[PDB]
Amino acid sequence: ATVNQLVRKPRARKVAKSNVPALEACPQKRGVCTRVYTTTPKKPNSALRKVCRVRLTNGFEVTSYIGGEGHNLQEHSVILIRGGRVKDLPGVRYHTVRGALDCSGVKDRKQARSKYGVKRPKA
Amino acid sequence: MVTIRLARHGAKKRPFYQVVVADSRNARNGRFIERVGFFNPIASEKEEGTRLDLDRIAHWVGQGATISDRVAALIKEVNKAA
Amino acid sequence: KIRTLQGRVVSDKMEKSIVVAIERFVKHPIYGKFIKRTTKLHVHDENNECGIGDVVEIRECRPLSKTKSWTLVRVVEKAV
Amino acid sequence: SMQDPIADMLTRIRNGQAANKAAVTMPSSKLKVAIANVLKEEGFIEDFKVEGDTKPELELTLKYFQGKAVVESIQRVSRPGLRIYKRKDELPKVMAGLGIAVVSTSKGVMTDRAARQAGLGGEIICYVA
Amino acid sequence: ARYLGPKLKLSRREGTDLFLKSGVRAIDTKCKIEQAPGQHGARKPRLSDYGVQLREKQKVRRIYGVLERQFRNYYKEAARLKGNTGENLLALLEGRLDNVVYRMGFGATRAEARQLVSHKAIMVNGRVVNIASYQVSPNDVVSIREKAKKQSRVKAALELAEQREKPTWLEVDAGKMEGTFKRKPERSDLSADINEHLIVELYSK
Amino acid sequence: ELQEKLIAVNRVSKTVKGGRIFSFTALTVVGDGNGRVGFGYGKAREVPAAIQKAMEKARRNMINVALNNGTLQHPVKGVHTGSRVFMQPASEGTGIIAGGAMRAVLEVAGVHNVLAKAYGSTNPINVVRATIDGLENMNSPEMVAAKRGK
RNA sequence: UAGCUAGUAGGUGGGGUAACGGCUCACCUAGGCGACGAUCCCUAGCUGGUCUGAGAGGAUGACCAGCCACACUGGAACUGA
RNA sequence: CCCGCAGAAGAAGCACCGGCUAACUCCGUGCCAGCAGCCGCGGUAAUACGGAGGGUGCAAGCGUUAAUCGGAAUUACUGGGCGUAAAGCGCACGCAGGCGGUUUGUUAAGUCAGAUGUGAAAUCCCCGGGCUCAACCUGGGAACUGCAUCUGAUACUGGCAA
Repeated sequence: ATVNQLVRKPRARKVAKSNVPALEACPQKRGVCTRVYTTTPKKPNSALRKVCRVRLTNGFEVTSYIGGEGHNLQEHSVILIRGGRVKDLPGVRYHTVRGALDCSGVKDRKQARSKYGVKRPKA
Repeated sequence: MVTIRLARHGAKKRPFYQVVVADSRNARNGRFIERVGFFNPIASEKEEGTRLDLDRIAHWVGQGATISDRVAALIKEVNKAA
Repeated sequence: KIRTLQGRVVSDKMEKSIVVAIERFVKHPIYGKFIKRTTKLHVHDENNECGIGDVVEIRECRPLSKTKSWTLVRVVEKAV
Repeated sequence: SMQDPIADMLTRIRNGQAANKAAVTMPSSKLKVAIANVLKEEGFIEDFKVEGDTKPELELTLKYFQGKAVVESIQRVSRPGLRIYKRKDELPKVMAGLGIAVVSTSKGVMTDRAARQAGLGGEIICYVA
Repeated sequence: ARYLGPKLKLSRREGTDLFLKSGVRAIDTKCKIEQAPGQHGARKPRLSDYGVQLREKQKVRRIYGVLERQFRNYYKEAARLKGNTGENLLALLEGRLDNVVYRMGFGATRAEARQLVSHKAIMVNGRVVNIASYQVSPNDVVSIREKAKKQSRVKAALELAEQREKPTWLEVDAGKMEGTFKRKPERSDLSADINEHLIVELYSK
Repeated sequence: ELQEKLIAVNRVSKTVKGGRIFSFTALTVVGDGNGRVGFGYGKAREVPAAIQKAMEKARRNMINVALNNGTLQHPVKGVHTGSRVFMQPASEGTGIIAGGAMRAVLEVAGVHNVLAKAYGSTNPINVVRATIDGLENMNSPEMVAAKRGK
């Protein structure tokens, strides 16, 4: 704080590391989804949350949430993980992109349709 | 060899040439010793289209600089005044 | 004239040469405090007249060894 | 120990204005009489008087306009820990011109208006607001 | 890239006539103005501070028919120009070619003027300008070409030019169907009810 | 020509014998549009009684400000409790660009185009109190020249 | 990461280069660097600039332009201005 | 680029609507299905979930994700703190370092003023010009906050002498 003390040793704010080690800080990665689960949340909430566990293309084995009502994932099903924490489940840090490699769009959906991988219904 | 030559700088399908003095083995739009005028082959039919510093050109040709065919054509165009 | 510097002899013991500390007094770029700052230089002198603790002026010349591109002009202020 | 007698002077004037003191004495020097002459000239103090022979004592008769005090905020800028030397372009105006800043220029101790008019910067001693 | 929808709906959310259907008749009479901008339009909004700033910006864009990136660029240009940024912003919106064609009475609305400008029916200084956002300089002559002169629209539009207030910074003359943008409009020469400090403060957050 | 506007309403509580009891506090600022700024706090059991006590206290306890043409004069810093507040005259620096609860007092104060930036705490009850203190100890070139002779 | 350095630091003489120079060799001296951070370790092409910022700064250095380095990997010279 | 032809004819999505944050109701579900940036919604009349109607914001785009700066005065040089919130070494002595009462003379290193050389061009900024406008291109200037040298000033700081 004294200016001599800063000449001797300057200020230094820490690095504030990343929530998502999707390495290189890439927007999506792809993985193999080693298994598929349902997992109970933390205390104020209760549900069964549909969550896969994925061997990414960079080596990391990370678990990942599966959005929307109902999926078609089973154990090999190469998916595109996204980045984004589900706070209610302890330790999922990622999401799966619905409407991507082996992850179909959400069936019978009409609103917020782009974020669930669903094409525009012809009418 | 130092060369007084044109160097293309405008947009696509719309060139603006700047006449510079470069060491001749540089790139065209690269390193130059000094720029000495310009040449717009369009500009519009208004006033100039081309101005070109004849004193510095005469200095460099006094030093030993060569002149490309366009710069020679422009000096033959702007002779002393016109 | 020539550009020269002034400094003091920091050590002596080498065979027709000397080493001189220069004190430049420069403002800190962020903090705005004028801070002393040295520059040690290996300086040549023929016949090694200046001892330790002196003050000597010094000019730049051709290389005379590794680093050593500096040679004295005038020894002042030798007082022990 | 005393290492900044100028900031000591300005401290005497802040704490004299704050205590409704009529006048302020201190040890005197050439720089304090220069600053005090600038303050009298710009209207922040009423008068000064240097007495004594072997130990001079500067005395500033302070001003109070209404019940309020005239010297609203006097600050020391170029302290010994960190000295501040401005050019004629970097030379600041205090309270958007309503308040002088005493700069020590080579021509003498002046204000910011007077030294920006004289065309020369220097060492900015104190903001008087 | 332009609005293409119900216009009087936009004029009804703002609560104020935005001159979006100037046309044949008088004051609205079939708008249900103020009453219902949607299904729950009978509700008073109790609008926020962001809501009043936003809603002022939307009032101005929906008047002059400008979208957001273009408006935002007008704010950057009005900011960098010397003077008063609200007044500079209205001076940039009033120099638009479709606006100057509307002010001269060549179009009934600003969309009709924008279609006259768009369909190569308007020259400035004897050169045809196809562009809605051409920035008309002072002492310019903007006129209608020989094609699309004596078409019905413009005649009718000049018929409803006399019902309005005849702007001071123009030479409106409808005989030859040519006009002269003489000077930049003063802030006191236009509209009196738009609060441009709200849109300065909207973009400055 | 009174130009009143409310900044903050809150629900405070008391915790008596049988459960809690919930009261509402308003915080308003009035001002004519040419100096003359006041704030009032006021607290009551319902919201319209709270705002009415706040306006009624704010119409009295109103302070003069020495404005410039339409704005401040010199940059001024006002502090109150934990809430430190800067202001800068912004000689036609268009639009009032201040924080929340400072935009309002500067709006009804009659100033139009200053630059602000509140620091520290930014509790609305103390960020005014740090704008009036601020606008109160901002003095004009005919007051400084009155003080110091000329 | 607190000690590092024996062609190492300097001198004399010989050689070498287009050119000064431990550049190289013989001999002599015992220096030199280092807490104003040497040495070691991790990372990294550098700059004009770019992005953000009221500013001071913070991040970055894709295109465009200046400089350096590399040309499968390790080394070497030949020709030649 | 200009002119002529035929006909509105070939040409509108995406996110959001509990608060922050502009924009609301009905129906289905009933701690489920699911949502979520934070606060948190959902255990039967859910403006927060899914659909519909309606609206809001942007628009040939619109959202999500990753990354940077901002907000963050939450590394504070400008511009923070330390009795009790994190923070005064258990207390001293003291080297290197930082700072140093007062007067006169000299120097002029810091400091200040001017000049010169340089700080490539482009880029940013300003005043203009050309592409129908704009983006874009471009003329002239300003700027490049720097460094070096020379000429001065000597109030403050430093050196030296008393």
